[PDB]
Amino acid sequence: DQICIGYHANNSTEQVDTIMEKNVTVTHAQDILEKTHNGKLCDLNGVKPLILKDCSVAGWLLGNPMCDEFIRVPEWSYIVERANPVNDLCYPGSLNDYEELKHLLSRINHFEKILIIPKSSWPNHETSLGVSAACPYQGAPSFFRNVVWLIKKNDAYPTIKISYNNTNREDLLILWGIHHSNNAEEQINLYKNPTTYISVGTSTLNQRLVPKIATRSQVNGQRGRMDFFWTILKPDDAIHFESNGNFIAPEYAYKIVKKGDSTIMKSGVEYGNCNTKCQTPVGAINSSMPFHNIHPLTIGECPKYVKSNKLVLATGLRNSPGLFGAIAGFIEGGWQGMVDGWYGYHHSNEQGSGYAADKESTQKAIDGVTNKVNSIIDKMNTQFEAVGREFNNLERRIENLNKKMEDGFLDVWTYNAELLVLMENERTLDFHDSNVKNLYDKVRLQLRDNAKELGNGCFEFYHKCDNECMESVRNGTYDYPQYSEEARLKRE
Amino acid sequence: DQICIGYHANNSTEQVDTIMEKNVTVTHAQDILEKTHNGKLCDLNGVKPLILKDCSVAGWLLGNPMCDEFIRVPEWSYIVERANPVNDLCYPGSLNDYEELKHLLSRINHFEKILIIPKSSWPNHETSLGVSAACPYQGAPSFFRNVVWLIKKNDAYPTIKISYNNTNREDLLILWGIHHSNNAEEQINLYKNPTTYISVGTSTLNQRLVPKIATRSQVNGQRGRMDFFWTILKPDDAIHFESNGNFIAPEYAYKIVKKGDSTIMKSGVEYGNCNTKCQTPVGAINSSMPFHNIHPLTIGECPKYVKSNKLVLATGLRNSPGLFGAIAGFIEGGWQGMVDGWYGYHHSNEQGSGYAADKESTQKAIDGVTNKVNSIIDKMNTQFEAVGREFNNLERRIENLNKKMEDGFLDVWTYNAELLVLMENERTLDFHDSNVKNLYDKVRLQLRDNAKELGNGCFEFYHKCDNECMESVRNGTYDYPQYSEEARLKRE
Amino acid sequence: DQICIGYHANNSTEQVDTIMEKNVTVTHAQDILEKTHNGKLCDLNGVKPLILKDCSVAGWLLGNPMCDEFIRVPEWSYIVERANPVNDLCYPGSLNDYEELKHLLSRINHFEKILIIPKSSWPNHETSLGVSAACPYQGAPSFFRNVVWLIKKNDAYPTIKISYNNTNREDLLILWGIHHSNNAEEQINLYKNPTTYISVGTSTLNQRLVPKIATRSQVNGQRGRMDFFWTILKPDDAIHFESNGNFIAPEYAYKIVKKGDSTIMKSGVEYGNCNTKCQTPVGAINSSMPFHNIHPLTIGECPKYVKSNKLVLATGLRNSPGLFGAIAGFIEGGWQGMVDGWYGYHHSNEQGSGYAADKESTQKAIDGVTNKVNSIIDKMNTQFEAVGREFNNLERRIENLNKKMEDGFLDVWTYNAELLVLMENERTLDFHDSNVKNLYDKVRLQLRDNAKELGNGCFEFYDNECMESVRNGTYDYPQYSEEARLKRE
Ligand SMILES: *[C@@H]1O[C@H](CO)[C@@H](O[C@@H]2O[C@H](CO)[C@@H](O)[C@H](O)[C@H]2NC(C)=O)[C@H](O)[C@H]1NC(C)=O
Ligand SMILES: *[C@@H]1O[C@H](CO)[C@@H](O)[C@H](O)[C@H]1NC(C)=O
Ligand SMILES: *[C@@H]1O[C@H](CO)[C@@H](O)[C@H](O)[C@H]1NC(C)=O
Ligand SMILES: *[C@@H]1O[C@H](CO)[C@@H](O)[C@H](O)[C@H]1NC(C)=O
Ligand SMILES: *[C@@H]1O[C@H](CO)[C@@H](O)[C@H](O)[C@H]1NC(C)=O
Ligand SMILES: *[C@@H]1O[C@H](CO)[C@@H](O)[C@H](O)[C@H]1NC(C)=O
Ligand SMILES: *[C@@H]1O[C@H](CO)[C@@H](O)[C@H](O)[C@H]1NC(C)=O
Ligand SMILES: *[C@@H]1O[C@H](CO)[C@@H](O)[C@H](O)[C@H]1NC(C)=O
Ligand SMILES: *[C@@H]1O[C@H](CO)[C@@H](O)[C@H](O)[C@H]1NC(C)=O
Repeated sequence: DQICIGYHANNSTEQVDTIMEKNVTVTHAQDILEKTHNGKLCDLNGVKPLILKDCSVAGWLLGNPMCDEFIRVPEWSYIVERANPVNDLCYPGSLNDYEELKHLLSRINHFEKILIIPKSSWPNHETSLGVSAACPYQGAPSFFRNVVWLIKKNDAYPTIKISYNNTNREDLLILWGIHHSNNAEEQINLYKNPTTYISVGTSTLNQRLVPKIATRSQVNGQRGRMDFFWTILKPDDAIHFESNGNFIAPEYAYKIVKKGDSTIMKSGVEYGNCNTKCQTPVGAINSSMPFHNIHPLTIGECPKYVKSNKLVLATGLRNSPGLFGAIAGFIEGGWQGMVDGWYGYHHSNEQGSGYAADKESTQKAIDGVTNKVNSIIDKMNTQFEAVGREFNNLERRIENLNKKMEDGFLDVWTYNAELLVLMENERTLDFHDSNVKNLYDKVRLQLRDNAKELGNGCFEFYHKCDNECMESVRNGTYDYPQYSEEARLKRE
Repeated sequence: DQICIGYHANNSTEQVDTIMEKNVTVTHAQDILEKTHNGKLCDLNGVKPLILKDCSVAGWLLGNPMCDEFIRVPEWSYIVERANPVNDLCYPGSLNDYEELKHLLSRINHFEKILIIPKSSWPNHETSLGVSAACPYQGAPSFFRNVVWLIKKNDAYPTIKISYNNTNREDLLILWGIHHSNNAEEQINLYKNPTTYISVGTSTLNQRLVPKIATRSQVNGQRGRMDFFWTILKPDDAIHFESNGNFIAPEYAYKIVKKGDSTIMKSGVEYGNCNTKCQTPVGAINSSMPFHNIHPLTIGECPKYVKSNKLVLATGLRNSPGLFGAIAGFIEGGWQGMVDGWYGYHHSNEQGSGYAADKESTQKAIDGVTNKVNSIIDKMNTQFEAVGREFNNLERRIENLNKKMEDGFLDVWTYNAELLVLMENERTLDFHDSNVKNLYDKVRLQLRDNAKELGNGCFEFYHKCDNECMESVRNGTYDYPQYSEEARLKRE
Repeated sequence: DQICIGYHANNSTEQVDTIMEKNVTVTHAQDILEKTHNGKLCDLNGVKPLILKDCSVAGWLLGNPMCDEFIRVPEWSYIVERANPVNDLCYPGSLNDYEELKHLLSRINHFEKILIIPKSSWPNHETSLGVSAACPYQGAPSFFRNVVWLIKKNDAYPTIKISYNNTNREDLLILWGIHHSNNAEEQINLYKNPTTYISVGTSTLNQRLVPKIATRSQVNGQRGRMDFFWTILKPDDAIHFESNGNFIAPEYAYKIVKKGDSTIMKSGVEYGNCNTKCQTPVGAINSSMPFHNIHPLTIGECPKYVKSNKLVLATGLRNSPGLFGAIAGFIEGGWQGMVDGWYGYHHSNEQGSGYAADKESTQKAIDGVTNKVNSIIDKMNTQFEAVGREFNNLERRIENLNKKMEDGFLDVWTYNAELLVLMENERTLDFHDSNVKNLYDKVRLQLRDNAKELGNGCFEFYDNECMESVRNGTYDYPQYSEEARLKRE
């Protein structure tokens, strides 16, 4: 007639790691690293992204003739751009502050293209000969669709003086440019006047552009360049243009109608006719898990990115095939027969045997391990969220600074995650070692010298303990005096 | 007849948090988070700040006629500037490298405005007509007080050639400007010479300014603009000016007399006629706590900023209404009667009863807990300290980079603060748990079978233990031989 | 007639720190901080550094005469620049995007200087009169040697139109310059043409340069300025020059042969004809230690920089001059006569008295301790590595951002390293305490009433073979129980 203290054991093969030991099999565990993605680009909460295909942001905004799919773009969630889009700036040149404009586009979800300066507004200039083979459309030379390349009419280029007032309540993105000719003859053939200028002015802008007539290398079949510029015209402000040649005048402008969360994603992955709440350049994430290792740059409701390969929290006890010396100590193994709890008793009397779990000790441990898991997840709610930022060829130091800043915070938070899991896993296992010892000691305090301590977690009753007597030991109501006289005689 | 082992209990309602349990009431606790401020701006160690009111740094340095309170500024501890100062640049334009100049002002505590080029030095130019209604002073057109707007004299603007040599043995801040006229008629009306230039040359500076005569929008009633520029003239270096129009000559220069710790604070709160050692834009801090959650940007000897709402370190033990089985284990509760220490004894004999504390074990716990608290404070002595950095409209990428860097370190150090407190509170509670068990076991080894283990932390003496016998147990000097026979006789 | 439970003690003076206690003397400990360097500049994995001596990068690239001739410079592991090079630009001026060029050079391991434009290509201009006293060689006026200062010939400076095509298939670094004259007379005496320009054009460059003739302060005895510019000519691309005066024309250019990890180190300590895998400006480091405190800026496979002055991990026991009550508890002191392991027994019996160690208990402690130390060595490899980034006087906001960022990451990883050692040192000392206690209880349950629990860690039994058997885990309680009742009273 004996009663024993024991703990749970199942067929689990899951393994966690600690600072002192690796690959420790446990009865229950919780993974906290999501590792899978659908490998496709999807809608973000029902909103389809804007995929520019092989068109760049500059080609879409300036109106590259090969980017005509994007003339009435619907509202977008994020913008997908291939790393090297081919339909960018058909006529060679540049877009000034292109990276700063992309930063502004990252906070915009929708444009509304509006005609600001019609071609009927240039009666004494030619509007149809600003066309080049570098910008082909359907076999014929064309040009950017949103701006107009003005050239001389009747061998004369009168000084232009035009102003547009943003009578709209929304901010206006306006683009214009200057044409760099190649020689003194081409300058005359296109704009009679030899020495030319462009003056652009607003409340804030005070810009004067002068063409650089020099010999340059051939790009896209053209030795000339076209430098473009942009500005944000505030409501009830006006832009004032003055030029006597080489003026690439605005025709359409973009009304910033929707501002919100967006990003310019560099990706060649395909749209998969799907929806998601979390999107990465490599694919979309579908998980309730607190961490992921897919990609640092994410958008939407996303888990926090880490560089880990495995991250599993220990929630149960060390499974059987010790700071407190109970689990894998004087109790050498767990019981597969005890299924209703983590800790409990095995009784053996003449009426039979059976397993019984101590619900109070088990529920206290369940509440503790649940609070620890919940505490660790909430402690990582505020992590570093990497953002995409673009820099040019002469901004390498700043680009390198942005790389080390985002990578440095990643290694810091990756280390914080793996070390907190490593440390708290050791604590969780030793927390189970306590509750078993405290359960063994609680039974030991109740039985006293009425039973014998075998040393394996079992108590050999000196008296006779039936099923009701067995339950009273588990109850906490074992009556020592009721059986003291029989135990006294049983000794020798 | 009986001696017991127990622990302290009091009326404290202070609560600490652990990883496995929150809102744990403890006997003693130390708050380490300051959450209060006086809500006013004060002097820093007896030095009053420079409060520019509605004037900007540009308006103060250039000499906006509406900023005449600051023509002689005393040495300041920090600079206070409202978010959107009204006065600023009375005549529309810009101050080149404005944010870079504000970065140099943050390392400067005092200027000495000195007159470097008098209006006497301009014999063949008009020095008293360069005024505008955009810069009114007591109902009459005026201009920036530190520069002179030179215009033509006798319908002639001879080419200016002037040089100033820094003989003041300290660095000198010099400001000058260029005026952008609106048309060829206004250009001639003010300067006669139609094509103008400004050449500024030092040992490192080689600048050429040319007016941009164009059509702009009206700002402060003026369609013209005025672009200002600055340099730091090192001692024994000379600045060379040359211009034939549109030149805004320096009159007064700022002499850097004292350099030290300062900051350009952005706040709308008012001066409170107070002194402090720590100042934030929302208020001043008078505290000895190691942490605060007032504002990230502080100046002076300050606590370390965290984003925590509560940060309480557990110093005592779980208060009564663990890993080791003592506190809230076989010892059910604490003793409100023990007030001399954390752990001790309760004796009950024929002479009477009494509460006594174990000085040795209590002092050992006090020293460890005190060293712990001091260790947690010391490891946070080197934290990230945010600094104010300004950026213009075309530095959004870097400004966003700066915000993410400073916010990322705040989240990292906040995480370290709450997690270290969360983990060490758990350890502190088990530390008290073990010390009670180690004290109960120490008496257990002394008495052996001379007393009966009650199981609740009390020992029922088989023999008679008087007041000095009870003291021998607390001393650790209990003579088991002297009473072996009586205890054996009392056992039947 | 007794066997006892005890732990190791020795003569160790090594100290560790915990959060609750400082200067704790331990039996065994492992230092994990490197604090020594050779104080020399050495080769990195067999490759000698490029030491520019008293010369700047710009002086070497442009061809300062007082600088070394720097011909056929071999492949370098890293570049060494004095903090304030005394040569730099002999003729006063500037080099556009100098810091961005040095960033590019930090990612380049070999240059090959090639002659791109011969002086034979200037028939109508003077190619030998562009010298100044500000650029002296042999006490005679000279100039930068990778660039030519073209001067008028026969009171004439005809407009120049020249092009060079990059046929090499490696990227090319080309430098040109402009002279800012002092007075209109000087302009004519040197170039005749009064209004001058320089036009430079490539596939990506569209530059126009007009001289600024003005009065300046004199530097190196010259009031004129020589402003230099650079570009990277991609393969099968051409650079096109056009100027009617004030043109400092390219003569030699630098071909990018190898692009790899390198750095511009700001050091003045001497080359020591040594080899290392880790170099700092103060000296080189040879160490397997996971941390170092020599200098933040390092090149090669290096330990991780921390601002700590001491970092010692506790691998052994609290030495005799806890959460569990064994060490410094009911066992008051350790055994110096016990040299075989951390835990074990001392026996007193018929055959003699003997100290023996429990190898199974010690090995479990050794295995866990080494696993902890190795787990602390790792999880530290992915730290922050500081890079040298340069900024000019009007980029001070960004320089402060860079400095605060690099110092912030150092302070974070310093806090992480010290707090990890403090916390795990304490857990180690308690791990030993539990190990001893569990050993004491393993024999306690075994012997039962066949021995008396003395309370000092010793058991008073009521032979060598039996003594070893209890240490094995075997004991026949029936075989030895009877004498005990008689031995009692
Ligand atoms: C663009 O048009 C608006 C609206 O006409 C001008 O803003 C003011 O609007 C009021 C309407 O009552 C007019 O009476 C004012 O004459 C206009 N402007 C003021 C005081 O600024 C606006 O100025 C025009 N914008 C520009 C740059 O010319
Ligand atoms: C473990 O047992 C469950 C049934 O209780 C079974 O569904 C599962 O397949 C088993 N898992 C393994 C790894 O054997
Ligand atoms: C732990 O398990 C993984 C496979 O699950 C194995 O690759 C690794 O070698 C194991 N490490 C140890 C220390 O057992
Ligand atoms: C055990 O506990 C239940 C209530 O939880 C009680 O009804 C029952 O009488 C107890 N039985 C014994 C043998 O103590
Ligand atoms: C708790 O006891 C202390 C001791 O006097 C006293 O200062 C305090 O007011 C008491 N608090 C309450 C709620 O009784
Ligand atoms: C802890 O105490 C605070 C203050 O009374 C209370 O707001 C909060 O609900 C409590 N939290 C828990 C888990 O009981
Ligand atoms: C300024 O004055 C000192 C002495 O009068 C002189 O040595 C120095 O050259 C002057 N500085 C310049 C740039 O001329
Ligand atoms: C620890 O020991 C060293 C060497 O004896 C000594 O320099 C140092 O002051 C000690 N630290 C403390 C806190 O006593
Ligand atoms: C350089 O030479 C190659 C070979 O003829 C030619 O293809 C290339 O176009 C040339 N580069 C330029 C810019 O002309």
